[PDB]
Amino acid sequence: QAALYTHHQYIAGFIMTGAFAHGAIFFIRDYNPEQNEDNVLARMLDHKEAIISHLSWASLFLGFHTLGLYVHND
Amino acid sequence: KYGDKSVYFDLEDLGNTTGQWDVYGSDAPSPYNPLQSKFFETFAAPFTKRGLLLKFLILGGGSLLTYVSANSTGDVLPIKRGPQEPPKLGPRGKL
Amino acid sequence: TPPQLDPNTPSPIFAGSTGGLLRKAQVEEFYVITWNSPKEQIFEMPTGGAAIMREGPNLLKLARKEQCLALGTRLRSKYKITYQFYRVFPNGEVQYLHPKDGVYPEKANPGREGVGLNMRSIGKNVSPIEVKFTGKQSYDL
Amino acid sequence: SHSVKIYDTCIGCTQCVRACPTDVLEMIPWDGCKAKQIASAPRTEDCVGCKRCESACPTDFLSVRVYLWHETTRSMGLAY
Amino acid sequence: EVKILVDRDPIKTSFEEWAKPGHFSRTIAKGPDTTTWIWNLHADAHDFDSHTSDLEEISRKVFSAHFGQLSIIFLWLSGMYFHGARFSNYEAWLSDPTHIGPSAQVVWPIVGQEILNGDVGGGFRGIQITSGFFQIWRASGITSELQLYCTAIGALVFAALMLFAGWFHYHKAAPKLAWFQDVESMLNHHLAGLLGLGSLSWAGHQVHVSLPINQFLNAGVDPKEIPLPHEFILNRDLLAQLYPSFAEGATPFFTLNWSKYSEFLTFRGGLDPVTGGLWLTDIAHHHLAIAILFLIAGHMYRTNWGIGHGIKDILEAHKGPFTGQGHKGLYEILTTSWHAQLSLNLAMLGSLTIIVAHHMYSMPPYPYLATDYATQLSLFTHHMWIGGFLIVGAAAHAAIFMVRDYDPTNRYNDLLDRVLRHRDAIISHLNWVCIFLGFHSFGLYIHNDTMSALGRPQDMFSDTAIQLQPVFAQWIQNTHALAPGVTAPGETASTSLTWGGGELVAVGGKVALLPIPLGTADFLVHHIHAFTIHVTVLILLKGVLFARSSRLIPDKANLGFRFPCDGPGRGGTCQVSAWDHVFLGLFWMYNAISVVIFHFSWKMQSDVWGSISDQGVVTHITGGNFAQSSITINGWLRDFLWAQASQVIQSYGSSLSAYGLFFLGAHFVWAFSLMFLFSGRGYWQELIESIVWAHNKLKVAPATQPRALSIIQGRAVGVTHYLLGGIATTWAFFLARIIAVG
Amino acid sequence: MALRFPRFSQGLAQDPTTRRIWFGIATAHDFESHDDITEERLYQNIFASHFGQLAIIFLWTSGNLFHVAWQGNFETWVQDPLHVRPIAHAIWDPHFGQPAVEAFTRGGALGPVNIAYSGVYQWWYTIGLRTNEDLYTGALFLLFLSA
Amino acid sequence: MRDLKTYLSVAPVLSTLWFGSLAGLLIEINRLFPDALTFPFF
Amino acid sequence: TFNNLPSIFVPLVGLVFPAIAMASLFLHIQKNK
Ligand code: CLA
Ligand code: CLA
Ligand code: CLA
Ligand code: CLA
Ligand code: CLA
Ligand code: CLA
Ligand SMILES: CC1=C(/C=C/C(C)=C/C=C/C(C)=C/C=C/C=C(C)/C=C/C=C(C)/C=C/C2=C(C)CCCC2(C)C)C(C)(C)CCC1
Ligand SMILES: CC1=C(/C=C/C(C)=C/C=C/C(C)=C/C=C/C=C(C)/C=C/C=C(C)/C=C/C2=C(C)CCCC2(C)C)C(C)(C)CCC1
Ligand SMILES: CC1=C(C/C=C(\C)CCC[C@H](C)CCC[C@H](C)CCCC(C)C)C(=O)c2ccccc2C1=O
Repeated sequence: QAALYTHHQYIAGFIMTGAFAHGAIFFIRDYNPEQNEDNVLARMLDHKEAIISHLSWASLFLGFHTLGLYVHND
Repeated sequence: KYGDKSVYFDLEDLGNTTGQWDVYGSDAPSPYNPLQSKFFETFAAPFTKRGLLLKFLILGGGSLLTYVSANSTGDVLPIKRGPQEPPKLGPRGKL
Repeated sequence: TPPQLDPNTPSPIFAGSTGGLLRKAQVEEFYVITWNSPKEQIFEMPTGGAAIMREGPNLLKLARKEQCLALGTRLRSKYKITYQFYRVFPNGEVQYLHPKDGVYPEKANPGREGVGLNMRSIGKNVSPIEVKFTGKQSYDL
Repeated sequence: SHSVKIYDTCIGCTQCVRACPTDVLEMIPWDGCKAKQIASAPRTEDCVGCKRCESACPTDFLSVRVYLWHETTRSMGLAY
Repeated sequence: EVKILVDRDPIKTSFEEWAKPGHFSRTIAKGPDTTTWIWNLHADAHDFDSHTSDLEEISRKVFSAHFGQLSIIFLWLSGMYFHGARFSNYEAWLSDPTHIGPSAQVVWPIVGQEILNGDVGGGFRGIQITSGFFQIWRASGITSELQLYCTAIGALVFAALMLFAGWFHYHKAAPKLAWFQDVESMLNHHLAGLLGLGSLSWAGHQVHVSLPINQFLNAGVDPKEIPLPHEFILNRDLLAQLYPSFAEGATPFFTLNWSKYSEFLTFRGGLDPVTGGLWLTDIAHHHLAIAILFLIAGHMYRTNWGIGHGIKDILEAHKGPFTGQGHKGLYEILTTSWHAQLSLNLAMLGSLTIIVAHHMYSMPPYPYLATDYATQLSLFTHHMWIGGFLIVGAAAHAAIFMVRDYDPTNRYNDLLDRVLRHRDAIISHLNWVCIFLGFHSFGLYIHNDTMSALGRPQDMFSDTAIQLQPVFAQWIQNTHALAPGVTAPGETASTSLTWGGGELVAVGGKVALLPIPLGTADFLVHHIHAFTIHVTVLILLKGVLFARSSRLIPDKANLGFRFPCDGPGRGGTCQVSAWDHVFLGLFWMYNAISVVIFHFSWKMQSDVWGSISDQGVVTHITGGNFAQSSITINGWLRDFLWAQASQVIQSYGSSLSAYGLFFLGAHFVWAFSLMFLFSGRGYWQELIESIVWAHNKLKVAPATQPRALSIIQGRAVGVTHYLLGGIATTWAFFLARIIAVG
Repeated sequence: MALRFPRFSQGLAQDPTTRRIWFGIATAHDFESHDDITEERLYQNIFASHFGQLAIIFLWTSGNLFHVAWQGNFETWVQDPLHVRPIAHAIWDPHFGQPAVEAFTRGGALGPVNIAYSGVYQWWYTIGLRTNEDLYTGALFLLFLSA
Repeated sequence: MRDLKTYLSVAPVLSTLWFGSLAGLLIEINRLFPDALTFPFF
Repeated sequence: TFNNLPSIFVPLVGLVFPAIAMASLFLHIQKNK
């Protein structure tokens, strides 16, 4: 059970990393902004700073507080 | 003129300027006895053909390796001996 | 302008280093720089060490263009002399390389043409989807 | 070898050429700027790719622009 | 001639330059356009060769900076002596220096940290220190907190004195270049006066203070009813009863009848059995003889009169069999480059620090130092790290000399030119011997791991297997065990007992340096040490030699000593600078010194440190497992890292909880460094520009524009946190283990 | 298309350095960036590559089945499953010492063996597949599917 | 004192003063109210 | 001879096939049409 859970979770993390890497490769190689003007996909790049900054808020909050509580308990 | 005083760019003698010198290549004649040389020239000629040497070395090394491993008794290497001991039970009975 | 026709001029006084022409000269192109030094003086050559260039014409054979042009910029900025280097293939055909018009490339000499030049801002390049499945890239239209 | 394409936002400051350690670039006459000159790139086959040309380009982003491409012995900075 | 050569009031003392920050340069004395301005302010803060391009102002700056450093060291010494005075169990340690942990730090009871005040012993709750300061104070015959308090006030006085001296020698009356450039006088004074009279006066202290008080303490005396040192000076009957050689006076000295002075200046080799340190009679004779030696050595160079030597006159007249025509121009580069001198001095000072570690573990000079295993481990570990760091700084400053302060036109040297010419042969053969050493040491370890894992211990490299015995070091041990009988008959016992013999100087239930054996594992790990040292030398010497030019970048001296790269061209030039080479040599110095201190701690805990029984058999800490487990990396992982790091995880609760905590946090910061070394500035600048968008959307945009760290600064932060976390992990591990077992 | 080993890319084939080898290994499956590429040929290479991957998947499963059928104690495992160790495959390592042969002999095997921590024993036993001939048949069928 | 108040106004000097005061505040609070895990004052 | 088959194939795949593949792919690496 441990080998299987570890296997499929590391495989899943890698597959997820690849999903995102291929989304990046799509945005570079295959994305045509003039074909998809103002649609639901170009609106990602319209406000990408908000997404990136609020992910940078959530991760920063989680790390600050998770590590603070873990270190408090240490 | 490459042999002038501090001239090292003779354009027609571009082997001396590029450094195409044989640092240690001696053109001195055959030092071995010619009969020993003839013996080695006749007895090693079968290995001269490269395309027939690569194939020969592959199908001879693999043959000797898969043979000497097969007929290796349980005194050279212990993997072909076996356990030679009662197998012990694992944790939790055996699991 | 006509090139300067590299002669068999002398070389600097150098005791030899491990920074010379190993095999990129035997089978590939190597380079050669010529500079007229008004006086004999010491200079840090780009292959490591320190050579003494002679008065009048000097000639130094180097392994790549960056050595030649680094030495040339140090000469033109520190000793204020006029350098010009070549490229000599192992069969001959010495190629005149550095100025290419007599005047240094920072000066806008007429005659030299516009090659590698896009008449657009840098962000008006089309996307890779436009040039996909084509031998051209997004910076060659 | 490499592909050093330049763009018309160049102002003719002659710093990309004064930084180039391989003489890839050279100023030509032009009529698109106050300085009346622009930086061509004939000797792209001599380009190592060091991007000193675009670490000295005083534009909003860049005018000279090095696109790394097929690497030859001249572009791999090889003295051997 | 060597004049005084100073000038009055070169720089006006004022807080105007305190106000404007980054005043000291052109590109920093404008204000922050970005946040890189702050980092470049601190980075170029002490780069005096960048601020002002003349050796006069540079030399004044470094002179007064050395005064500030001396003020800091005196302030730190005042702190240690004072914490030993008012916040210590020094009296209780003097009464029983075998069961009372040296403690000179007490914490404040605020958030539960009061449990760090441990039962060290002596009616005192505090932190067991490991600086060995108590051992120094017993070697000085202190025996009172009043004396520690007054020397703390004296060290504060000297800190104020050095601070005033720096202020005076920069702002009020500063020397000029004719004062620093003369070095015959500097050497003559630093030899005869600093090191000569320094050792002379320390020998005077020892002859007049340390020897009598330590003989009293060894005989058994409560430190309260012990006579003071000035009573030994004044009351001649007292010191004469201690040593009757004093009864005759200095007519033994001035009539050269020194044979009767052999009651207190003995050559008694070996360790003091009563206390485990060296013989303080031997140490007093040592410092006296060293004083005579350096005093006659400091009269070698010509300063102002006719007699002496010129260092120029020596170096320019030193012909020999191998490139002796050179050595001309070295007086020029060393008297016109502070970076050359800094490199050379850092190399030799760090090597001396390593020599210091190696000679303090083995010839413990202070009483009750060898049996405070925390003191021995901490001292060896410390001075090893300091030596490695100082050698890596020697690299950095050799490189900075090679880039900036190197002109073949004016300041030419034949030897340095000959080294730069064949530098590729140097680095090629050093790369080869590094590969050879990596193989025939670490691959021996891997062979041992494979064979022990394949169930073939007969095929390992061990004493019970294929033996790789250190015949040469074993022969040296055999000689030095027999040296004092034939070669050095003045010594009754060997210089050390690590060689051999029936000598085991236990002071209590503790060993203190029995003879260290040398087996196959010691061969293996000594070749690992030669390996790591050679790779560090490879990286550092390579950065030094290729600081200027190479086959890749022939104009690197125009790019600087400390630049990231010359772009992705030529395949890539990412860490081509000499700064990047010292940055990598730091990692390799870390690997080297870490395996050195691992060898030290395990070898001593397995073969030396332990308890001694009433039957006469020694029980070591780990139990002699170095010859069988330290041949495999699994044994270092199991019998050393996993086994000895049990006290640092059971540390929680008892005083050592901080060492437990500083374990994990150190484990963190090391890993925190990996955020910097692995990554690059571009990703972080783009993340920062997204966050800057998030800040512009709330009118909280800063004016100091947020920029990701410089590439070189990312590498610096990375190697900094890496060394800090790894070294603090090892420090927590070492101190918790050795304070919880010995 | 090109001359040297990266036949799919004449930019790495015209690279004198060792970077040719590495980058021709790495960029081998990046069909979108190859020379003389079309969307048609890209899609067809992707389809054939998917077929190759399915073939390798069925071959790897056939190998699992064969090495549990040949070298596994699966017929003994289906009797007392929760007290008999699975066996992934045998081991013939000529570097093994005799203690390592004594140690790696598990599960009631004729020699040294590896313990199947993958769960193929439990899964195969749950879906039927009782005797070793069933696993042999499955390995034959998955070789057929690979072909 | 002129230009000393500008130095003490600088970010690190001001940060160490602010955080020394703040840390002393927290330290003395934890002396006064040690071992706190709830806010029971409402 | 079925306990002898590992002795046949483990060298033939692990020593012989790697030599074959390394030689063939080194020739393919250095070929020039
Ligand atoms: C232990 C190692 C470690 C730690 C702590 C972090 C921490 C972080 N990484 Mg990761 N990272 C690491 C290793 C690590 N990384 C490695 C090895 C890599 C591979 C290169 C990366 C690659 C990486 C990327 C690519 C990204 C991150 C991001 C982040 C941030 C995530 C948000 C978060 O949790 O912030 C909460 C804060 C922390 C966890 C910081 C811990 C320190 C404490 C809380 C601060 C106070 C300490 C103390 C009082 C200061 C005094 C000391 C001194 C002044 C004397 C955070 C700074 C992301 C990011 O920055 O965006 C937000 C991001 O995009 N990291
Ligand atoms: C209070 C008296 C005083 C005053 C007003 C000045 C004023 C001045 N000095 Mg002088 N100086 C003094 C004392 C003084 N100095 C002393 C005592 C020394 C001996 C160390 C020097 C040595 C000295 C040198 C060598 C130089 C100056 C320079 C200067 C000018 C620039 C000051 C500046 O920006 O740095 C302000 C900097 C600070 C306030 C930092 C203080 C650093 C101290 C010494 C060390 C503290 C380290 C600390 C213990 C460790 C860090 C711990 C931390 C991590 C918690 C200015 C005219 C410079 C100059 O004019 O040249 C252009 C110059 O090069 N001073
Ligand atoms: C025999 C006299 C003598 C002595 C004892 C020293 C001692 C020292 N010098 Mg040297 N020096 C001398 C002569 C002397 N010097 C001469 C003649 C010159 C000119 C050529 C120099 C030029 C010189 C430079 C350029 C530098 C030193 C430095 C140092 C210090 C190195 C740090 C150290 O080892 O700390 C050991 C610490 C101590 C022994 C504590 C010192 C306490 C006493 C009070 C000072 C030593 C006496 C001193 C010469 C002052 C005399 C009285 C004064 C009022 C005039 C050390 C204190 C370096 C340094 O640290 O900068 C400050 C440094 O940069 N000196
Ligand atoms: C006698 C000792 C000595 C002396 C006088 C110098 C002097 C100098 N060094 Mg050298 N150096 C030394 C030892 C020494 N170094 C050692 C031992 C090393 C090896 C690590 C180096 C490595 C080194 C490099 C690699 C570089 C220098 C540079 C410099 C110059 C500028 C330094 C500066 O402004 O930073 C001012 C001070 C700082 C920025 C502070 C540094 C902070 C340290 C690294 C953090 C560690 C502190 C602590 C242990 C960690 C806990 C802290 C806590 C608060 C959490 C200056 C000439 C630089 C130079 O000349 O380049 C042009 C340069 O690039 N040095
Ligand atoms: C464990 C991690 C690790 C390992 C193994 C290496 C290995 C090496 N480093 Mg690196 N390095 C590392 C981490 C590591 N490094 C890190 C983290 C840094 C951070 C800065 C560096 C920085 C660095 C620099 C800056 C330098 C090195 C150098 C070296 C080499 C010196 C030793 C050598 O060649 O001897 C022989 C090889 C070894 C000891 C490596 C282990 C191999 C073992 C012995 C067994 C081999 C088995 C055999 C070949 C069978 C293979 C299997 C078969 C199927 C083919 C070697 C390639 C130096 C170098 O390349 O020049 C000499 C150098 O200058 N390293
Ligand atoms: C982020 C994670 C995190 C969290 C949530 C906590 C939470 C806590 N920690 Mg832990 N801790 C952490 C990280 C964390 N810590 C880390 C990283 C460390 C290692 C550095 C520690 C180390 C540590 C120790 C060693 C101790 C704690 C303690 C505490 C408690 C604090 C009690 C206290 O003094 O506050 C009291 C409240 C204040 C100080 C705030 C006062 C603010 C001022 C006065 C203004 C408020 C009034 C204002 C004007 C408004 C009034 C309203 C109106 C009238 C205007 C609390 C449960 C202590 C404790 O009791 O243990 C449980 C304790 O001993 N922590
Ligand atoms: C509770 C529950 C429920 C519900 C749930 C839900 C509703 C969930 C959801 C979930 C979700 C919602 C999830 C998600 C996931 C996601 C992911 C995982 C993503 C990813 C992404 C990516 C990877 C990307 C890529 C890309 C890019 C980058 C760009 C371009 C495009 C693309 C897309 C390609 C119910 C009742 C029913 C049941 C029970 C439980
Ligand atoms: C610990 C410490 C301290 C203190 C210390 C001390 C206290 C010291 C002292 C010192 C001293 C107290 C010294 C002295 C010296 C002396 C000398 C060095 C001498 C010499 C002599 C001589 C050389 C002689 C000669 C002669 C003779 C022989 C006889 C007659 C004649 C004549 C004179 C010529 C302090 C606080 C700082 C702090 C820190 C630490
Ligand atoms: C994490 C990281 C960063 C981001 C690191 C940041 C930008 C530096 C850390 C700056 C601190 C957090 C700034 C805040 C300190 C200020 C003085 C503000 C004090 C006020 C309160 C916060 C107390 C890089 O820029 C980088 C660059 C090159 C290689 C690797 C990396 C890298 O790993």
